[PDB]
Amino acid sequence: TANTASQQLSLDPKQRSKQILSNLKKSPPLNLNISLPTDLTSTDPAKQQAALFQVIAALQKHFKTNMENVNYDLLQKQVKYIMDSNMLNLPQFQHLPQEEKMSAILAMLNSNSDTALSVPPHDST
Repeated sequence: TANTASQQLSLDPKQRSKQILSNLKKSPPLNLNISLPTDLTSTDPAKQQAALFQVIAALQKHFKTNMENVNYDLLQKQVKYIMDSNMLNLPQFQHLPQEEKMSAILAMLNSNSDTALSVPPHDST
């Protein structure tokens, strides 16, 4: 049994979130090594958000520079996405291993322009 061809569709983030996860592995090899505390995937929003800001902060610095600051303005966007997406609560993502989860979270974070911080710097002389 096999499928010849099938078109994809994505209008909302909550929906696409399921598709992106299906083709998450497609993403390139990236070793973040960012632990995922239960708080991030807690049951309440308070802990969920509180943790999100943490993981995002560490990722932001490790991305731009270890001694870099924590973009709060952009954080609201990167965090908002995950919030609306509800990936943390979503079982499809909750099933993935702490390791893969990191890739999915980051990967998806690079879906919106506002949260497109994933973009690397610009080495200049």
